Amino acid sequence: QIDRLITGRLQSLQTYVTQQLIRAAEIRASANLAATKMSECVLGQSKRVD
Amino acid sequence: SALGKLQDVVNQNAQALNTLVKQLSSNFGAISSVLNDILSRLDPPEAEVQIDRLITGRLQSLQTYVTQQLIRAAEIRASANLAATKMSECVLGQSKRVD
Amino acid sequence: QCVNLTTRTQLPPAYTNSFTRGVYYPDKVFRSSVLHSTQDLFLPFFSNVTWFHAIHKRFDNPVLPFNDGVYFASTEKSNIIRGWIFGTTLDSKTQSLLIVNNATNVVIKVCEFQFCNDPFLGVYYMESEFRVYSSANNCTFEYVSQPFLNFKNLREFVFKNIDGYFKIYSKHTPINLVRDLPQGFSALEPLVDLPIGINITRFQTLLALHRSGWTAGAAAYYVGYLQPRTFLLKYNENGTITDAVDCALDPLSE
Amino acid sequence: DSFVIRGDEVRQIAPGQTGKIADYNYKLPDDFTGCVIAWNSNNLDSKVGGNYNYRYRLFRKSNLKPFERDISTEIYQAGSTPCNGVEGFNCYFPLQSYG
Amino acid sequence: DSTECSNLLLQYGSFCTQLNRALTGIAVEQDKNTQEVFAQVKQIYKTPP
Amino acid sequence: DSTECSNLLLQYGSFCTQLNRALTGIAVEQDKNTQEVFAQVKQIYKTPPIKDFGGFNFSQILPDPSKPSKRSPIEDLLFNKVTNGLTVLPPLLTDEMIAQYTSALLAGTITSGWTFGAGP
Amino acid sequence: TKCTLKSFTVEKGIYQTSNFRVQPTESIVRFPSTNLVKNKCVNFNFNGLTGTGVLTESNKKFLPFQQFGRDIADTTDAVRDPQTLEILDITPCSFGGVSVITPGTNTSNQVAVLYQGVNCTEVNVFQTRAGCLIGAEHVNNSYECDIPIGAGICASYQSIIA
Ligand SMILES: *[C@@H]1O[C@H](CO)[C@@H](O[C@@H]2O[C@H](CO)[C@@H](O)[C@H](O)[C@H]2NC(C)=O)[C@H](O)[C@H]1NC(C)=O
Ligand SMILES: *[C@@H]1O[C@H](CO)[C@@H](O[C@@H]2O[C@H](CO)[C@@H](O)[C@H](O)[C@H]2NC(C)=O)[C@H](O)[C@H]1NC(C)=O
Ligand SMILES: *[C@@H]1O[C@H](CO)[C@@H](O)[C@H](O)[C@H]1NC(C)=O
Ligand SMILES: *[C@@H]1O[C@H](CO)[C@@H](O)[C@H](O)[C@H]1NC(C)=O
Ligand SMILES: *[C@@H]1O[C@H](CO)[C@@H](O)[C@H](O)[C@H]1NC(C)=O
Ligand SMILES: *[C@@H]1O[C@H](CO)[C@@H](O)[C@H](O)[C@H]1NC(C)=O
Ligand SMILES: *[C@@H]1O[C@H](CO)[C@@H](O)[C@H](O)[C@H]1NC(C)=O
Repeated sequence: QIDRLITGRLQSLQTYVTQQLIRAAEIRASANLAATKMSECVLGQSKRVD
Repeated sequence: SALGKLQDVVNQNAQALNTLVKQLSSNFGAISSVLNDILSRLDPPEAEVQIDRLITGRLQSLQTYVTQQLIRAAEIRASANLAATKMSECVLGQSKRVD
Repeated sequence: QCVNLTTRTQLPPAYTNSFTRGVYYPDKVFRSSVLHSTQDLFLPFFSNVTWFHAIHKRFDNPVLPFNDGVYFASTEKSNIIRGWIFGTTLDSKTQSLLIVNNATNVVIKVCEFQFCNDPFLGVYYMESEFRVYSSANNCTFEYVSQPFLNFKNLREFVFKNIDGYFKIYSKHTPINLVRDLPQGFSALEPLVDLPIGINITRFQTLLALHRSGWTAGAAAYYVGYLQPRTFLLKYNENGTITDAVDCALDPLSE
Repeated sequence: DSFVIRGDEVRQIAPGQTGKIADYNYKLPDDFTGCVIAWNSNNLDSKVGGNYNYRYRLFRKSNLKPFERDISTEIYQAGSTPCNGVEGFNCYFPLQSYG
Repeated sequence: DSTECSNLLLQYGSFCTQLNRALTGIAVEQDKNTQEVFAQVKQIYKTPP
Repeated sequence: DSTECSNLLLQYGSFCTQLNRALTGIAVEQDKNTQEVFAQVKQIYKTPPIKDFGGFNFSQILPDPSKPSKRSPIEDLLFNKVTNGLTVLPPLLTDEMIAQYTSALLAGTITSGWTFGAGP
Repeated sequence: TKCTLKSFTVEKGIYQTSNFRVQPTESIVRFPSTNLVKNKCVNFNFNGLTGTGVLTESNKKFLPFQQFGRDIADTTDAVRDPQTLEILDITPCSFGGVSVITPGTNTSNQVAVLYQGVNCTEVNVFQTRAGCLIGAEHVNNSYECDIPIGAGICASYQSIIA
């Protein structure tokens, strides 16, 4: 019974860590974009449209 | 520590391979982690259960390894796309983009 | 035959530092240029190791617990320490282990010995005195082997009893330190594995008298106790353990 | 599949059993589907002088396959000495009767 | 706090180490993200009064 | 090599095919990444034998003829400073060919500026 | 390749199709027992330690207590024979991927096979760093990459050349 609880909770934790890694990749992409906007829009004048 | 970014990727890949190989030493609740020991010690009706436990543990380990490999592949692909952009815009031309 | 020794001088046993001693090879596996983490019954680094003397009038043969395992260190010259006694009740009721190293060979016997209160060997100034047990009725295991053995010699032994198997680990070190344990590292090679299968909770050190009453030769030994813990061992290119880390000693080693 | 066995041997008519008639008389597979039916027949299949008409294979070289039938009345070699089809020392008939 | 559960969990090996290491990587990645976005100047400038 | 294990493993279906396919996709993606980064020129440009660039010295970034690997001193230093069914597939572009691509890019940007990136 | 891709038409390229494992030719038991066979992929049983590998003479310096040697991954890479006290390396038997290099079936039905990470002497034979290539002739001329093999090696159809 404890083995069943262990495998269920381990599957839940692996699912949580996997989706957290995917969201971390998305947030990292957004932060890289934000750093690019900080460098190019705030620290200079950008000719890039929109 | 100048070249830490490449060494980090090399260390992560080697560590993932070492963990995946190391996961074979775990029995995952079976009597042994060695398939030959189970096949030589038990009859096939219970050896089937022990082998099934080993199979599900190793399959979970392999799926986990493939999952982080795909996530790291996405990260490396993003870094490579950035590197290609820097090669096109900084080396093959002069860039007005700040920093 | 048993003889009471009544000329001893009363003194409390001493304590000293283990430093980084007591590391033994955990298995029979060759490893080269690797760092291996193992969880086994080990002696903690810089632990409180009990110190016993043999000097003239000190003759330290007390009754000590065995617990999970015993690290035995010996700062020895002129060959006084000869063997060990293991058991639970140390009489004919239970079965006990005898390890002796006389003038010819090393003898290990598992018998129900009726042990003396003061077991000892003797050197006359040749060995002609042996008073360890008064009887031996039921013997199951016998093993005759080669001789294992300022203070000039350092003898390290590790005694463990797991699953009915008695593991003895040994290391012989040339030293020139006068009084205490030298500070350094030396990995203990496995000496013998005995399938004795008996309960052991108490042990005795066997010494040798010098006769010319009796006189005790200059010797000193140290008793430490093993605890279940993790070590990180370093294997060099030649397969010899050259350094170790106690995983639970301090946060740096952790 | 109809036969007559002992009262303690009815547990051996099952998948995954270790036993005597399981190995040398009647073996069920691990993936067996169906029903085993057993009932007492002491009023019909027994005699006061001994009903010896029901026989089992005491001796065989190897365990049977599932749904394998052995009716071969060849002699068994139970020792180092060959038997050459002749009973003798360590040479026994494989089929012995229930008393 | 169940010791029997942890003893059974040790049979599965280093899954917990992998999960902890992945979460640690995400946690340091967030600080790296903030460092890359906001810490683009090494001089703290002030406006005139 | 256990036959019984493989027979039991066949009950789980095409998990192994999925994992192999994902790893194959990653493996081809790495080669695609290397092509995208380094193979941006279809002409292998070379520097003139006389290194007269008006006082500008490029010896630390141009390939060293004395070295068998044909790497730059900086690239040589960079290469020195980086140290059960598993197989490692070699990359499609070897290190000398990647160094050759970088050498072609360096020769183009030194001798031609940005013109080689936009045409002849 | 058609069976693996589940299609009767195969496009131009390289496709991973199978796995090549060098089968154990003999079984060796050594107890304190059968003969000792070296330099071949055999099953071995040393003091109850079972495995499959190639036994080669070793230059390791096992101390007397030490019996079998483990590597980084705790696999037995060296073993001492219990009868004659000599050390033997246990190299894992040659395993690799089997990939089929082909052009389109509209163009031709000729194929070549790549044994990845396998030397050519344990299997138009050409040894590459990527593995052993069978069925493609090696030329000294350099062309653009058509079908990628690896380690700077590419394949094309003109027969199949590498
Ligand atoms: C050596 O001294 C011990 C300790 O006094 C003796 O052991 C005692 O022997 C008497 C015999 O009459 C027993 O009644 C005691 O119970 C024993 N004590 C213990 C603690 O075991 C031993 O007999 C002495 N040896 C000789 C030869 O007299
Ligand atoms: C360009 O720079 C290189 C490297 O700094 C110069 O090579 C050096 O030349 C001096 C004088 O002969 C030697 O003492 C150094 O050991 C050389 N360094 C190396 C790394 O080789 C080179 O002379 C400079 N000028 C030209 C025109 O190439
Ligand atoms: C060793 O233990 C004794 C008492 O058992 C104690 O008095 C002594 O201080 C201890 N030594 C160390 C170094 O802890
Ligand atoms: C050493 O002990 C053994 C075993 O009892 C005995 O046979 C031998 O004679 C002893 N040697 C001496 C010198 O007492
Ligand atoms: C032990 O010895 C006693 C007396 O010598 C004897 O009565 C008893 O049966 C023996 N037990 C065994 C297990 O040998
Ligand atoms: C060993 O002896 C001790 C004390 O005599 C006892 O507490 C323990 O249960 C014994 N163990 C076994 C396995 O007999
Ligand atoms: C290992 O052995 C070699 C000779 O066999 C010796 O030269 C070398 O110093 C040894 N290494 C160590 C760390 O002792």
